[PDB]
Amino acid sequence: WKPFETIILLTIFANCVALAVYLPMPEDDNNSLNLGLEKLEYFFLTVF
Amino acid sequence: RRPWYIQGAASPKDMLILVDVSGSVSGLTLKLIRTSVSEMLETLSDDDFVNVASFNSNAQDVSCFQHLVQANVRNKKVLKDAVNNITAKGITDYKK
Ligand SMILES: *[C@@H]1O[C@H](CO)[C@@H](O)[C@H](O)[C@H]1NC(C)=O
Ligand SMILES: [Ca+2]
Repeated sequence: WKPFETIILLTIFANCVALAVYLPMPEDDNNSLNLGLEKLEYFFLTVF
Repeated sequence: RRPWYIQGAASPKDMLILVDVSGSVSGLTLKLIRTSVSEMLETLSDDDFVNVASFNSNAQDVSCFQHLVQANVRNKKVLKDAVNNITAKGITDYKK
């Protein structure tokens, strides 16, 4: 079916934003957003 | 900042200095706090009380005191050797 262009293109483009606001912190520190998107990295792994 | 100007412009103080020591403070912001704590303790007279408590994952007293000191000349010298050996890693919480 055609709609795999429609879905999974937005799957990547959401996932790169998931790596955009990933804010690195030097000596093992997490703010809140890095805590959340680690669990959201499970969502992107779930799809593929 | 001179002894005679401070007593005549304040009252005694039960003061308590908390130093955030997570991962977010290694580098430039470490050397400043090591400096700025060491400059804060000189504005004390000898009615003022202090105690230095880093907060981290848990909150502890890196001082060997666990309560308030009298802040002599002497007890201010103890804390500065405590301040100048603080590591920096972990997670901020502000609630513990
Ligand atoms: C930190 O340095 C002070 C002063 O030399 C010393 O009393 C203390 O034991 C040191 N702590 C560690 C973990 O090296
Ligand atoms: Ca922090």
